[PDB]
Amino acid sequence: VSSGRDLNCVPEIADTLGAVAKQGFDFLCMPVFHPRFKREFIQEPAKNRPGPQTRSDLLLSGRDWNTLIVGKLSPWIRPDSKVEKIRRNSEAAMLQELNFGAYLGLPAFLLPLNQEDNTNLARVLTNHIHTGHHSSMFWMRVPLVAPEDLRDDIIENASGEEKTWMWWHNFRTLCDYSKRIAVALEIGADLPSNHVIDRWLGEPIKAAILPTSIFLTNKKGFPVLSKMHQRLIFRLLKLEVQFIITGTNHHSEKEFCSYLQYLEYLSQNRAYELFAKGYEDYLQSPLQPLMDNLESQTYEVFEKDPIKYSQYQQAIYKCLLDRVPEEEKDTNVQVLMVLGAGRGPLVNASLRAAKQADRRIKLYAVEKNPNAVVTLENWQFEEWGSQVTVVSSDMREWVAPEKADIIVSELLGSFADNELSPECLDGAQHFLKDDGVSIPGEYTSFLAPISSSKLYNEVRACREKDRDPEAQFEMPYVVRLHNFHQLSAPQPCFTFSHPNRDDNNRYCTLEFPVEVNTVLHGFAGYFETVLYQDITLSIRPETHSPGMFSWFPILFPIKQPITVREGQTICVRFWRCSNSKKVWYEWAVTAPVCSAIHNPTGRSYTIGL
Amino acid sequence: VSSGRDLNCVPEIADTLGAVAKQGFDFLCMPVFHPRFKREFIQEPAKNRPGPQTRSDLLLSGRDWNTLIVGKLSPWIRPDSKVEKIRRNSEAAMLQELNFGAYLGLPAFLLPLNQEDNTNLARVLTNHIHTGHHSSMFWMRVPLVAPEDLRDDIIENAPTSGEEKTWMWWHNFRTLCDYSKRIAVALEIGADLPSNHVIDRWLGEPIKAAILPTSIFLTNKKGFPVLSKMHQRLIFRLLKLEVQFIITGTNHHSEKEFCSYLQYLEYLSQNRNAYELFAKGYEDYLQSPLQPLMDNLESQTYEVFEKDPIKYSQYQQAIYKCLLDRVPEEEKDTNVQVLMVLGAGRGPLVNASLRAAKQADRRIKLYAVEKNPNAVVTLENWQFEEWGSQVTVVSSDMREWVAPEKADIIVSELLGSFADNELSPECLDGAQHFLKDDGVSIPGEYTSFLAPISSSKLYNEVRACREKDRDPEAQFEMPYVVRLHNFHQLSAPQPCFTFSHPNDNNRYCTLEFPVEVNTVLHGFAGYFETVLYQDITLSIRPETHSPGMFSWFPILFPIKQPITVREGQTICVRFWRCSNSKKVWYEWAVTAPVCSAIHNPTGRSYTIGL
Amino acid sequence: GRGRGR
Amino acid sequence: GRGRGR
Amino acid sequence: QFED
Amino acid sequence: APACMERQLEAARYRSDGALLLGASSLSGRCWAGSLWLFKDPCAAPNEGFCSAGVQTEAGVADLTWVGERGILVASDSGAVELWELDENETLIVSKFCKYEHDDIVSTVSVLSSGTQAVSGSKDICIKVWDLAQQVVLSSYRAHAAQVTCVAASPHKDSVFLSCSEDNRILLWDTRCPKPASQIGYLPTSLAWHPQQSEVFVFGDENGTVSLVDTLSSAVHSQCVTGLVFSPHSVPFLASLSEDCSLAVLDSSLSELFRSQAHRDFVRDATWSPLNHSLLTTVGWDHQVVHHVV
Ligand SMILES: Nc1ncnc2c1ncn2[C@@H]1O[C@H](CO)[C@@H](O)[C@H]1O
Ligand SMILES: Nc1ncnc2c1ncn2[C@@H]1O[C@H](CO)[C@@H](O)[C@H]1O
Repeated sequence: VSSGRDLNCVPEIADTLGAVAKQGFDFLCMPVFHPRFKREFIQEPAKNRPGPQTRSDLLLSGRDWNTLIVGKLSPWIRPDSKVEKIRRNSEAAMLQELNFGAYLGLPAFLLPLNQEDNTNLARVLTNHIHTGHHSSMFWMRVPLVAPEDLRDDIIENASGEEKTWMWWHNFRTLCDYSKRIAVALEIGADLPSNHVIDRWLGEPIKAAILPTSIFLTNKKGFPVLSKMHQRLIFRLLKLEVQFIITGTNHHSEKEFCSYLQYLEYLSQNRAYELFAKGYEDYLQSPLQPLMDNLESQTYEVFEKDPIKYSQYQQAIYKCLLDRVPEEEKDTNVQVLMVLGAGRGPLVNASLRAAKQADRRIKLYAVEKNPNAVVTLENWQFEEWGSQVTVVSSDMREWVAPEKADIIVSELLGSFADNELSPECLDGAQHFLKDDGVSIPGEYTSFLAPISSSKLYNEVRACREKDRDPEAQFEMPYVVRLHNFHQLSAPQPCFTFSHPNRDDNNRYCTLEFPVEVNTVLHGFAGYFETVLYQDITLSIRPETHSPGMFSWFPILFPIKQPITVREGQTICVRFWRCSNSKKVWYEWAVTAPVCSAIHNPTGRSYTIGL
Repeated sequence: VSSGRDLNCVPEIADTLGAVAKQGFDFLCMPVFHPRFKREFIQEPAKNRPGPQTRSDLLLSGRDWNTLIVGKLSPWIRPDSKVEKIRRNSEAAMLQELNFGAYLGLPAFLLPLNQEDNTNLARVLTNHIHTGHHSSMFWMRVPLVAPEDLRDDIIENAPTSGEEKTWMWWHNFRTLCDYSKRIAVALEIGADLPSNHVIDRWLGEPIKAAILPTSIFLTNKKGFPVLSKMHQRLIFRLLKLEVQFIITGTNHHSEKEFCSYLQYLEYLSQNRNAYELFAKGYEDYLQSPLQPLMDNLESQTYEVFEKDPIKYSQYQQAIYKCLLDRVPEEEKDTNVQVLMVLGAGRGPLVNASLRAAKQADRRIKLYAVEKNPNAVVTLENWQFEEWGSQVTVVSSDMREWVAPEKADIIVSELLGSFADNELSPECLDGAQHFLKDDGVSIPGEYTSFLAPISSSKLYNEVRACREKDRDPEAQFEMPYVVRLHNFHQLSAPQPCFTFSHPNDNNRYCTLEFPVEVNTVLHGFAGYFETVLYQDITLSIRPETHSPGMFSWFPILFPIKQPITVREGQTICVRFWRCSNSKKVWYEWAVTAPVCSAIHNPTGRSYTIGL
Repeated sequence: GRGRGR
Repeated sequence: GRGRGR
Repeated sequence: QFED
Repeated sequence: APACMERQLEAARYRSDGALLLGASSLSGRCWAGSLWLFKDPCAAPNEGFCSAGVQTEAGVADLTWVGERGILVASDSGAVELWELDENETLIVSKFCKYEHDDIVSTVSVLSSGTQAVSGSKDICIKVWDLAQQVVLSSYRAHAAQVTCVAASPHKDSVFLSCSEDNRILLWDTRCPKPASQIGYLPTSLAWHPQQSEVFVFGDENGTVSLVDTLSSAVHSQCVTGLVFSPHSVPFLASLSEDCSLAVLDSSLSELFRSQAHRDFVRDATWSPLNHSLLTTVGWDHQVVHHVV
């Protein structure tokens, strides 16, 4: 855990950094100007106030300023005041403080969102961002609960929980979803419901702000947190936010190291996650193994998965037990064709499956990649021998010497058919015996609507020259989605079964009942596949095969985000389209508000046949 | 030094890689297919040859392939053969070998440029680069001296552009391939070296490796590999570029092991200033020229200014000399010299003025004008804590400030890499009305210098500076502050623009550069010299460079299309310093030997904001 | 690249 | 940034 | 110390 | 004798006994080594079990030749010129020297007419004349511009030999001269001296044309003429090998008498039987030793 101390009083700054680093904090949120030093910018004599306006640069080194200090905007700066003089002084002072922080090169700046209307603050911030070159992040300091909702019931004659999120949403929408504007969330004593926290966790939260007043004390007098607070801390610790501790020491008998020590205690109290580490919210282009040739280092991460090939070997083992009785155990030889044999792993899985099933197989390893044919043929010379026949041909062009009993393939993508498993297996179906088996015999794709401001900003950041400016929103992305909110349960899109003894063009309509209020940002695509009868591989988040990491989910973005209310069903439509030369997907949201069909004619993304 | 071993015989890849890394090499240049295993691709029966074509990719780890192996094209592959069958087979086999190297994830691939016509080689490589995704670099293996010029004179009836031949081969190859980032040079150094200007053209090229046969090594009195002094001088020049040295051939000094050829190169690497230490990490790295007038600099930008002690030593010496000149020793204790430091920064030039007046034992009343409101904070904390009433800190622009009195000396620090690209003339023009009629400006004068350069790497860096949402060729119409390192300078610098203070700042200069080599012009490098006071000067011109003074890198003005120049052909360039009330910019155009367009018309790609 | 992505 | 460059 |  | 030998048979030479010498190399797979084999029963080739002698080399066998009766002079891929010698029993092939003097693959090797000096051409462009008795190099000649394809020693004059190269040069060499090479005015790929005529040699180029030169032409093949071997008859036939996987036997006017397509890969070496002058043994990269009747 990495954490900081928010101080509003820094009498001398080097002493304060010393006293803050001794007690374990990693940065310090401090005001660059004096919080009570109101400046005047328009009227004399106070406009011409002499002397320095703030502290010198030279009190800390450049590395100290760039790494250790998070600036704060002064509390009197009120750019959305109803008084025009206060409003203009606050615009000028906000610009002065932001420019001084840019000059100091602070890594972050902390600005407050403590009311509904922050339009002028948004304009001054978005004009600072587009002026000059600077690299500060802007952590907008927004609470979980509005300050007028957690006040005591003391006054005798005087959107409830979705309120401050709408403050933040309006702010980040006025600033046009800037990459440099994020959230510093204040966690008070009164936590909101669970679905409010999910929207909050789908946002750009770089910091969490924990007052020392929300800490409750134990029998020994230390600061601890309630179980609901601890659960919120664990969810935030999954996002790797930093924790800012504000307020005074409410447990005076101890010292201020105790709050931080409790946070580290919860930090230590907190294979797919290890593999996916470093790839979270990192967009990738989906593989196209039919139109491109894969590097050996691409095949290595395939063969790094033991669960998928163990499941394939189990499916082949059960199929070989079914197709050959114990009486015909030796005089019956089953023809297997591994289609797209890769560098070996399905051929080895088939050999092991026939070895543990105690059945005889004649195996063909078909592979179009000549560079993988090199390693397949070295395997064949060195290990496999005459049992395996290595074919350097496309399965759709190959002329088989004899028909097959089982054809086994691994041509499934993250959305189960974006790597042309239907077309390839339909081409390879003619050398299958009339009672032959295809492994996998079944696969379905699943879609769920998601919200993620970070994923949307990465998709925008994928905008490239020499290209349509919104082609990036018409491409699926293989992404280990991490900082997102899923709006509804997944629901099956497309189903393909092999062999097909009957058109791979598909049209699906999916209605997702959204029981909460959200802002739809895209769709996540998963898949399930039945290899043989009860052997399945799934990346669906409720049926996910444990320990399997060969497939990250697919993201289908949408060009503009769609604001969704509670009780509003999201109706989306997906097409699997094709021609003689290429296959693509088209999608469109039709309810609650329509969007354009994304990727028409495959103009931004096709899969090459 | 990083060094590799070129082997054309690898009987076992793990054993050979172990033995190569045992004796100190960092990579191994090896054939991925057997060099003699000629494959057929069109005609039966040899088209349908069975078995693996090459050895497996499972013999080394993936990181071993990605870091330790440089692949070689097979010697029989001649994609430019005059026989069509050989040409087609060699195109197909070139593609197969390149694709297998991409499949292996090799970091580099060696291809040979051993003949004049390599157009089909260039086409197959250009088509490989634009197909699929792969990251391998392509090291065109080109000799320093053509193979037909190295042969012995032992043919009785065939007795033996001579030196500029293989560079012409490389130039044609990389011009066909459109100056790819992924295509570089592996230079073969032979027994007989060419002239010194041939070696300069090569040194301005993307050389990523140098190939040293063991046959160019001489022998000691103790019997060890060594190289001649002309070879050692070539090695020392190539060590500046941080190339990798590839040892080819067999052990021609059989008494001692093959480690000795490597040990001599390690010896020479361990036997080759502060500017070079400051400039590391910044060579051939384009960055934008600073514009302090219309951009407020950060504090870390000012920190690297204050990190140069030679510039401020010179400013303090100039103020010292001026203070002695303007105040006689008899009038020492009663004459107050009103100094004005214009653009005072965060302090260092005011500190130089104060130290100068202390060592001159003279009385000064200093004004520190600065428009940056965030550096005024630093200046005013300086004044409160140290300077006191001697220094008056003004938060104004020198051009609009109303002074309470006139100055004896105005001191400014507004010089860029090209001496006027930061509007020092325009700023000091508006700061003359509060200068006394006998008043002095420091710097007194400054001149900019230009020299024609050649650099393929700089040209590719400028192309890589293309941005979306702008003119697709505007990157060639901006100057770049660059520690230009991998370049060839075609002629001596000549003075471009001169400004003198106190004084139209629009200028027009025509410069004719005599050329004694046969190069391709890529841009003009601009320097400056400034006279602060009488004999106190600051210069970044590479002949009169102030020692250890790293405040300024050279400026670079590119041209959109490279201009091929031959010997005895002067390059005539014309520079304009243009301006209006709002902006100032530069325009340039080469007019000889081949005209180019005027670069940056109306400041459409680059202006300096007033 | 991991998870069937480049 | 160094040498009067950003 | 860390006990709830 | 190793258990199995490599698929690519590179050379095959008959000695005066009629025994066959096979030189093979592995050009694919994990190990690119080579091997020597002596088959005193030449019809049992290429079966490794029924071999008189056999040895494994460190690298491939680019070429070989007989140095008299007991000596095999190998050109290696490692730059090495090797001299192996058969033991007195003829059951072992033992190494006499292995000298690394070429910087690249020794493309070709030949033995000068005295039988005590050899000549080797490499992909390194120099041509080295070797004293086999002293196991040194007498001379090194960087005279071509590209890699040397074939060197062919004269059967009559010891100092004289021929060398073609990829720079489109056929040079006639007299080692006694102060300037030895002489330009004998498509790339020449194979050379052969006429066994009876002193100043007549034949050479085949890379387009398939075999041409006779006095120190005649025929489009014998469709691809690179790899080898050219003369029959031991008083008036000799010429055995032409090529990369289009065919053998052609020609008469004294370069007109075709025999043609064989028994090989399914490149045909590398041909040798005429000394015992049976009508028998022509050719080996190829398809691991096939074919004995033809002309
Ligand atoms: N039509 C095809 N024929 C043969 N192999 C294929 C085909 N399509 C994909 N593959 C291979 O299938 C494997 C898994 O996608 C990869 O090795 C890929 O090259
Ligand atoms: N017109 C100007 N008036 C005052 N200071 C200036 C002016 N132009 C540039 N400067 C300052 O000069 C310095 C240039 O190194 C910077 O401190 C910059 O802020």
